[PDB]
Amino acid sequence: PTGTNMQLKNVAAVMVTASYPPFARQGQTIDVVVSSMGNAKSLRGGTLLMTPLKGVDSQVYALAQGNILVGG
Amino acid sequence: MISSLWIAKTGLDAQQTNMDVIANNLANVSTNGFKRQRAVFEDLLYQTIRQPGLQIGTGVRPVATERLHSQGNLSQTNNSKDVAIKGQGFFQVMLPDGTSAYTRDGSFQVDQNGQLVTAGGFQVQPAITIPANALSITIGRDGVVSVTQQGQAAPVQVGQLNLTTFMNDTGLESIGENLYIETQSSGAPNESTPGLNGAGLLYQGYVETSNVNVAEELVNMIQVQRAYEINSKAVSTTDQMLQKLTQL
Amino acid sequence: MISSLWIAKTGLDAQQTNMDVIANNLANVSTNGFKRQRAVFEDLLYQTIRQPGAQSSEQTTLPSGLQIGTGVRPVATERLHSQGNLSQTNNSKDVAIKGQGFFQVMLPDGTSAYTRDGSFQVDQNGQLVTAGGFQVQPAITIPANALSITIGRDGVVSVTQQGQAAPVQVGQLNLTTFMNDTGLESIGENLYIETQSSGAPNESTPGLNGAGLLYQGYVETSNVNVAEELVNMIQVQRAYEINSKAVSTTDQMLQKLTQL
Amino acid sequence: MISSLWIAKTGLDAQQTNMDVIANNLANVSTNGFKRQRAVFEDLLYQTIRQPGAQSSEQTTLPSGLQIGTGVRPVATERLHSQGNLSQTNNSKDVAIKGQGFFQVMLPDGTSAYTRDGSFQVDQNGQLVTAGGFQVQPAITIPANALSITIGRDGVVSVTQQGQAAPVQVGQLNLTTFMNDTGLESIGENLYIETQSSGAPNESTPGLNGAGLLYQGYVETSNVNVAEELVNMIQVQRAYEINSKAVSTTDQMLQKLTQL
Amino acid sequence: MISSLWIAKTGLDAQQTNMDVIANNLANVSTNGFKRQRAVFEDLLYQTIRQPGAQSSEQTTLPSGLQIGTGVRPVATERLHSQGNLSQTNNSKDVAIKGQGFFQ
Amino acid sequence: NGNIQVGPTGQLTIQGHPVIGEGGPITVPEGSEITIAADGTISALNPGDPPNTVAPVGRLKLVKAEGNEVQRSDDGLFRLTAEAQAERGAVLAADPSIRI
Repeated sequence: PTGTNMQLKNVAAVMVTASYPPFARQGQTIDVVVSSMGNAKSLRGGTLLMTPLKGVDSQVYALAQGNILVGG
Repeated sequence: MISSLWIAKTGLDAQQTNMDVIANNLANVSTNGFKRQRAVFEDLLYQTIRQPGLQIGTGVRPVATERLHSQGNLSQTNNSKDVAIKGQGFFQVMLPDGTSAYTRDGSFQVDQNGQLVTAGGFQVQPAITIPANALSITIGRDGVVSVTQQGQAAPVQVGQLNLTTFMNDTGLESIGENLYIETQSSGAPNESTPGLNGAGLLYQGYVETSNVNVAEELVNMIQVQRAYEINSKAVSTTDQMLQKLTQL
Repeated sequence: MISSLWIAKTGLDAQQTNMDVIANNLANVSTNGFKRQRAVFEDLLYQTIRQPGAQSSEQTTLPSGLQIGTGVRPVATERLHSQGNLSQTNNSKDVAIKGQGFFQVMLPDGTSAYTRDGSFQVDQNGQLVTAGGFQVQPAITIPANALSITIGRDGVVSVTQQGQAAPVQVGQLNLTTFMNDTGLESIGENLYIETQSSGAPNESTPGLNGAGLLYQGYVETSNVNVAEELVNMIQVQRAYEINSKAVSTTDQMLQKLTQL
Repeated sequence: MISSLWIAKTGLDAQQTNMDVIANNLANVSTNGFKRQRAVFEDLLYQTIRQPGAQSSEQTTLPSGLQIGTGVRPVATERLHSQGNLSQTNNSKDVAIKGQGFFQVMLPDGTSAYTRDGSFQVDQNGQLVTAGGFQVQPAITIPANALSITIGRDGVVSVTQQGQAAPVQVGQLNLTTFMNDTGLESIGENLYIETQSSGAPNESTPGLNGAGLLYQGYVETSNVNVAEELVNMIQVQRAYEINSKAVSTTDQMLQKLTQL
Repeated sequence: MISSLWIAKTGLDAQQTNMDVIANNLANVSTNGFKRQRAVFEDLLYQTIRQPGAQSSEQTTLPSGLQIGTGVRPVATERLHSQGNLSQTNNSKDVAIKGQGFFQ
Repeated sequence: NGNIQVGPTGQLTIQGHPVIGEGGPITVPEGSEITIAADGTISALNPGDPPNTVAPVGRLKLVKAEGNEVQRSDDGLFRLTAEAQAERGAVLAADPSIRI
């Protein structure tokens, strides 16, 4: 429902950045960097949900989802 | 050390808290839409002594004050901008930082660019924009704010004054200036039109006075003073007993 | 030094402020174009101590925890801008307002003030001024040999000279209306000035989109209701009694602690 | 903190409840179709201590042991449903009930309340409504060009049109009667809502089964007898003073206990 | 501070309103085409300390509980539109209405 | 000693010793108001935020041990005796019946 209070603690909004390599072909995999965006304490053992990586032209060039590795 | 000084001290502090509650109730006897407070005292932990059965107390501690949400009396302001609530309901008012508080003081004003605001200047949800050339502002029983203009023989509908109802009215946090914010003990602010779903009605030209009864406060002051004297006497007796002990 | 004494002191000060407002309202009964004032109070802060809604136990929460309140403090004094009852003084220069407008005058400093009182006179130079000598905008000039001054419902000031069957128009009295009428700053002398909370002064003709109608020979008396003031005086006296009793009770308690 | 003080507290508060009942009766003297209220009080708890009837000395019982009682609590306020004096106002729309009936009114939220005030008005659509804008049931609609409205004592409503020498019946005004008229819950605005202690609404036309007869041009004034209210003032004041005296005596006793 | 005080305060305002209505009616005795006013009052709030009809026990019900009331409020001030007595001024420009019409 | 003090980093220490909760040493969000509960539940409120965001961050570990099962160490803190250590383990299980 539109009018409701959700107060989550296990979810963080993040920005994912990656490099599109030369001569990249569909189906190949690349590394991504996940950075928190607002008042999150940690991203220790989180899992990145399906994220479309846009280019400068605002077109989806990659789809990101995986487990984050934080140093510790 | 181990004695009765702390028992008596915890007792005095309780009488001090009760007197503070009474003084707060009496000082706000002129505020519009004020609910009186009552402090609840409920004793501390007990120490059990085992025989080869008995339990000694430790004192008393204030737990939680309850605000009495009964419908206060209405008084007259002949001001067309003031509305009182008949029943259970809260006006929603937007604070400058962005979070919405809830008030029952129905003394409102129109600010420099239209807009209905509380006495402190905070804007009142749902936002109303009163036209400049308004001749008379009429707020209906069901929260319809209609405005009459010169010439047109029919009033113009401007806005609806919705009431926010909480299932537990006592758990709201009193932030200070006649405003309450919702809390985990008073969750789910239910917005409704006045008159349906348990919401109260609106009387225009009346303001809801405070709920503070006077006789209760005065006799409670008498009781607090005398109990404070009793606890002071107990403190003095413990002091004399310890003085006699130390002189050995 | 003790909390209850500060709370009761704040209560006493608030009741004294209420009595001051009542006395000011009663002192201006005979003032024309006066609006009675009413003060509104708020409570002051709230000591947190135990945050309500906290987890009382792993599965339960504290309902309405321990909040200790401070005293009271006055928010603001709002005027009651309502048409004061009219009175016939049978004077060609007294003007009363039937609606919601104000007259504009110029202070000696050059700024513009607004007054609802319509007791007007004429100076030695022939301009229409108020009782304090301030020149009423828009500066209606009355000529030397006037026989009668007629001010109509729409604000036209006409002078009938000798031997002329037609009246000579010598000005046009307009009224200024504000979005927030209670937000004006009263400087005394029956004068209100514009603030940023009183919107902007909208000039209008007396009879148009919401300016009031001007009545000649009438004065708008104050709207002070005196029986209400007597009842409120009784109420204020009793409240001051009770607050003083709270102060005295706190005084008696601290005495026993001193004796300890 | 001490028993006598709690007992005296119930006393003061209950004489105040009386005082509130008296003040409410007085404030509604001019209200049409108002019924005066009277409060009933009962004894509070009675501490057993020595049990009356317990056998002492094997063959002798103990009569009237220590039944130390607590204060007083008001049972309930009951309305005196008696016929108020009829006042003639010479209006086609004022209807007065002379027996024991109630008019039925529909609240816009869907439910129906019951009112005895007979000052009726006509909305812009021609319906017979209450002065608060609530639409009477059944539903009397009045034609546009009505010359005279006649409400009979049987509750029939007739309208005299132009060009028609015979009145046309446009409705039938019924009266609602209850098993217990004191059990209706007063919601203000001269309106009663049905509760489970007031039985169920019994519809009856005026003149049969007991419903009263409807008079046109008359209003049922309030039944408040005011000299009784003044005498009740004098008691509600003396009893409150005496209870405060008891409070003061207990206060002095506690003070001397503390001071030693 | 005391509820009885507020109830009396309202009652005083209501009676002052009645007095003002009477004074205004008397002030307009000689005016032509006047309709005298009349004020209507209604019950204010009703404090339900004990609910009338509350189920005190599984068998007994409390009749007519503690309904402590507040003061009074004037519903409105309605004008009595009735035909006033006609008087002959004997001027050609003076007109009177016999029914329930209005000049525009 | 129940005189619990917060740090600028937000950890709970008693006499300089961090307090032990169910997740180990208790770390509380920095600059928050704390309300310990009857069962040791710690509720943290961020100043400025509405009271709707009061969310628990941990639970104090409260254990029950009679005087026969505890001996005082040289730093003022009690610890289980060797017998009691072998009887109830090196790490005591928190008792849910303890009120605070």
